[PDB]
Amino acid sequence: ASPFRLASAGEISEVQGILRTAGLLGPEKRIAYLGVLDPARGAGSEAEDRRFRVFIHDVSGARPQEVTVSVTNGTVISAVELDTAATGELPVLEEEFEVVEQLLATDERWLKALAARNLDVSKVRVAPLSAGVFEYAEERGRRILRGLAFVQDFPEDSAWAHPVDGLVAYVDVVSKEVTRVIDTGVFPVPAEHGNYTDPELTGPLRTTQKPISITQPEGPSFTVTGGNHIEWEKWSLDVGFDVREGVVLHNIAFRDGDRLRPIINRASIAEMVVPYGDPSPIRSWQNYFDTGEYLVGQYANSLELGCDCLGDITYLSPVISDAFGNPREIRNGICMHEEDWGILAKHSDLWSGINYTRRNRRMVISFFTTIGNYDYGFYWYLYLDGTIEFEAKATGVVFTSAFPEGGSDNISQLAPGLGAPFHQHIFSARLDMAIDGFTNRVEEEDVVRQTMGPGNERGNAFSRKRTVLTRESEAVREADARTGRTWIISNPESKNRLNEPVGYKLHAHNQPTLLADPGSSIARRAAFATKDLWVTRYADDERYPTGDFVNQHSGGAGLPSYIAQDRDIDGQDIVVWHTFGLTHFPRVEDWPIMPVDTVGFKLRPEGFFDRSPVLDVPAN
Amino acid sequence: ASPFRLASAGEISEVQGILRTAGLLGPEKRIAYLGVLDPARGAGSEAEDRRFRVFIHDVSGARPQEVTVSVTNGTVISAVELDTAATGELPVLEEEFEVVEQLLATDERWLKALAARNLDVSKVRVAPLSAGVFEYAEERGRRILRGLAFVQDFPEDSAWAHPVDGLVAYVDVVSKEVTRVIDTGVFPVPAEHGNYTDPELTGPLRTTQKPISITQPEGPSFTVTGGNHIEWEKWSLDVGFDVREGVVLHNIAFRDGDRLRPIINRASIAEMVVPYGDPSPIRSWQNYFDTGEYLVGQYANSLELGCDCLGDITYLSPVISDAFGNPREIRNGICMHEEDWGILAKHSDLWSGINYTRRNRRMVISFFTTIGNYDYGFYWYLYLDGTIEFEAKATGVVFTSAFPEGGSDNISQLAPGLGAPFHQHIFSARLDMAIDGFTNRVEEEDVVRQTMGPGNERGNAFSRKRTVLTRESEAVREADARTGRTWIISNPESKNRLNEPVGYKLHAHNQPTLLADPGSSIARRAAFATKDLWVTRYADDERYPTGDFVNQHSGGAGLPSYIAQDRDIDGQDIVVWHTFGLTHFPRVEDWPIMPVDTVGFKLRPEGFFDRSPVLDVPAN
Ligand SMILES: [Cu+2]
Ligand SMILES: [Cu+2]
Ligand code: NA
Ligand code: NA
Repeated sequence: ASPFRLASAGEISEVQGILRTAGLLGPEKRIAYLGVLDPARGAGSEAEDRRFRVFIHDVSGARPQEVTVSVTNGTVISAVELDTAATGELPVLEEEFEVVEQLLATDERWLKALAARNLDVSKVRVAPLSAGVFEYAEERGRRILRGLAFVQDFPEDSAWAHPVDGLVAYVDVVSKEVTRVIDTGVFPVPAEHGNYTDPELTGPLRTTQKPISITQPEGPSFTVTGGNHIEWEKWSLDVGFDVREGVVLHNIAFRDGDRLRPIINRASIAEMVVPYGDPSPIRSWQNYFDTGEYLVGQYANSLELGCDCLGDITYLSPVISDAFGNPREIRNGICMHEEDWGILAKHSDLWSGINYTRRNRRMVISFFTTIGNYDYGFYWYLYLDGTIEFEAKATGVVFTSAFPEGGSDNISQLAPGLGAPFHQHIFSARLDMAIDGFTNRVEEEDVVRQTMGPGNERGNAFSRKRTVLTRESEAVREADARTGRTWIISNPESKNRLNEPVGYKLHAHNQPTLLADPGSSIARRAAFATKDLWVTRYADDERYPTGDFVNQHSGGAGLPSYIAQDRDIDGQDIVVWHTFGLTHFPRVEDWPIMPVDTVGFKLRPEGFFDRSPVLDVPAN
Repeated sequence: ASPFRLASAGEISEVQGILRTAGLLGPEKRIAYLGVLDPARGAGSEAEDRRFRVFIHDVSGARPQEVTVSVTNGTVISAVELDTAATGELPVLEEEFEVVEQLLATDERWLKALAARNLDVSKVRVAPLSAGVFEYAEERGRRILRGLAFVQDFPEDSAWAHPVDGLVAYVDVVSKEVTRVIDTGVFPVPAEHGNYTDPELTGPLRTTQKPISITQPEGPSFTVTGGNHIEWEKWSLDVGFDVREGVVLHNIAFRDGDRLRPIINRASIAEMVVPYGDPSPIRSWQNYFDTGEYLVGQYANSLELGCDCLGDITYLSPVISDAFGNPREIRNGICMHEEDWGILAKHSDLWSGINYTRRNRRMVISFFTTIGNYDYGFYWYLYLDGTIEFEAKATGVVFTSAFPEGGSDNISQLAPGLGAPFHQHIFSARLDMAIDGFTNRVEEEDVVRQTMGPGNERGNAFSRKRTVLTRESEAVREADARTGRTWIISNPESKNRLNEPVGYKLHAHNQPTLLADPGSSIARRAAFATKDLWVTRYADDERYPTGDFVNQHSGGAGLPSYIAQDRDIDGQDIVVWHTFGLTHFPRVEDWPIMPVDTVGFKLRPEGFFDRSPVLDVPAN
């Protein structure tokens, strides 16, 4: 019944049928993206209309299309031909990944480079990586992938332990031609294996860990209705899934007494970029847009009970489309459970004699994706006290290179001859805010130090200041950890009982933003990553901080173009875009498989409630 | 057996007997501090010699003494008379706190002030607070507490809801004299109650929370031997307890194959200061040194199973001395347990076909203390992957004032007429480092941005730089979150298999440091709090960043005086002092009892191991 329900297999089958009969899904066609559209802004919107947006690739070389279809009515709403030299290429297709290694295997330049290194071509794996936009004029308007080589000594070997440095190839995956093979010189291929299940490397497994049993004898405290609507400890929300963004949270609201109060209309990780900082021409082009170029939802893992998700787990199994429009279920792709979270509030009062302790809990919604060597967990947390938090967990295998004999300023050494280039992992959270409704504004809050003097004779005073961001041209902000900078999203038309506007405070981790030179290709294409906070006026078609078609787009799309409209954001329907990331100088302990590291952000109530919202939590 | 064992009731009783026999503990004497001294440097040294340090107060006004006793040999090692106007007063005695309200109840100036406000003296509670050092020359050499008043409407009422603003009194607790009563004018006493167990305020309690059961069917994975020696998942350490510092961790080491490798010799929270930022003369003197002035271990809570500590809990019950030298047990004062901690490492490899997931866990050592309205939890965590982390949890009831009718730049409004002054909670962690032994150095690591140009033609490269801190005069450092600044503690004489020095990296939260004007009394007394990181050469008598005697002590002791020695710290026995804290602008949601907020730091291995140290964790 809900317009925010997960897409079903039947809906995807109907989209396939509509496209086929319209002549848009012949045998040369591939679906590169398919997803449901959110309802347009309408508090009186009643008529059910489920619409899907589709990107259609053509393997014969014809122009791709963007298509919108109504599943409810069985109609094509619009279909537009794309000029990819102008607006960007379509996301990378899973089936194009295999093409790179196969094409190189019969290319004479590639074979000569391998023969010089005495490598068997049947043992050489090629990582197919996005191309970006650099100096090669012949690439404009063509779908290019670049390939880096790794040796697999046997079928179960970790090829990441054996990079083939000094070699890179560029491939046109539509015309199926190898455009360039660059061989800058022979580097020894690192010889140690990195097989983390080999007993020779692990040694004897520990026998010291005793079980931790986490159970809910009465079942969980949350309810799931209509497939994806969650109610838990005054929270209300809908859990969506999109093949590009992954888990999306809709309609986050909090039931305060008799009233359901909105907080966030839509929360997602709208882009994720992994830029590499090695100036070698073998890798200086390397930048993954995992969300925009690869689509993180389509590589979501099936999560196994007792290993990936521990406790009383409720699973969702989202459905996506394959390249031909058939539905594909991601079994157990989303874990939902509640977790104990220590002490919530505690006080032992001498004067009253009352001893008071209460425990905290959080609701966890998570999924895990795998893109080549890296694995990322995406965690959303809801706490009893109104806090909302996101956490990304990075693990997997680090991307490797040779370690040059005379050291390096841009690569760390992991093992003899084995390097790991410096890189970042930078996320963009898109928060379509709805603090008590859609009339919102953002204030920047800094600590203010005060000088000893009149009115501050002991030199102890300190204060704070708030600056309203009133237009998009002034809403591109930088962190300042030294002054305790945070941002408050408030509703100027909704006051608490003290006659102050209700609000929520965003607490950032204040990690470094994009390090690349401001003139670089990556700084132009990932402009969102150069600043910590952006605020835009809501618009239906401003979905991603990098634009709709990220692959091989020349730059400037997304947030810089949106902000240029300079719209009023002072008491309006606004969107907060928060950049946050990890700067990774790999350490020896990251090899041969990396222990999890984390980064995130949180939002806490700031005068949203009239007092603590957890006074009604029992002692239990 | 072990020289690091917890003090026993018998040892404390024996110290009492030795002091009495020596003529140092007659009826006029009180023990203000008693604690065990750590062994001096020297592997083995005196086979068994348990020494105790005692601060002895005299209620008749005679000079106090610092005494060191050998309980093993039954001897006083040294006893020195203290000149407190020079070197500082002893810590506040529990029995002195109750003196203040009783003395004020018979003072005509106090009674006149309450009569002007129509307040019944029998309902007025007085919070007795440390005095600091300000402009009052008569206080030099005297033990002073300052009192702020709160109304308690009935015996179970939360007095914190009803501050009596405009009124403060100063009390000499030895001579039992009220030195000054200051009345700057009548403020309305806020009338709303703050009784968080009153059903009128809580509403009906939630019935929605289903139980979470955490059990360990085979018991915990750690062993406790010798009373306080812990072995867990390759970690080895001793859990100490000191009445001033609270939980102290000794001899933190990691079993790497056959070798027990030291990491940290001694870790503690060696001071904590809570400065208030309200320039009202009623509160502009207000600064708590909870560790140095009050002694946080003295006020440790007894922790209740299932409420405070959940799971399979092992308790320690440390013994402290009362003011007369009798042993007092803090029953269940320390909780120890292991916790599941999510995914440790995970990778699904396309080329090898191997899917791999492992789970993390942490060992938790915690205690909670209550000082007046505030309650603080101290948590130490050890993780499977070698990470060490500390977390402070702040809760309790915020300190209140009137909210002035025209508003305030230094006070938040919590309820009608009720304010909460701005303040900070700042901690100093003292880490006596021993990375693979005692020859250590500290490097400051910054990210380095690189300009597009020759050798970086695409403008993507970035790097890092490390700067060795070689002498104490250059080892007073500030955070820089924008450049990703961290500090590495390494052993230049112990190399990993890649011939790089082993190390650990300190990751700070980069919160603001002390905000007070640098000329203020609090900036001089809490100089440690003005900088994020200090490194000193180890010395036996350099224990606290504020010196031995903090109460009513001006500047002149502590870290600024230690650093002046300008000792060599490049490959020497060194101590890291890290300042970290919360800046608290109270919100409505903090009232009437505050949900937990947190701050901390962590240390992660940085080439300490030759590869990931958790390859031998089983799948389960
Ligand atoms: Cu990384
Ligand atoms: Cu506070
Ligand atoms: Na909005
Ligand atoms: Na040391």
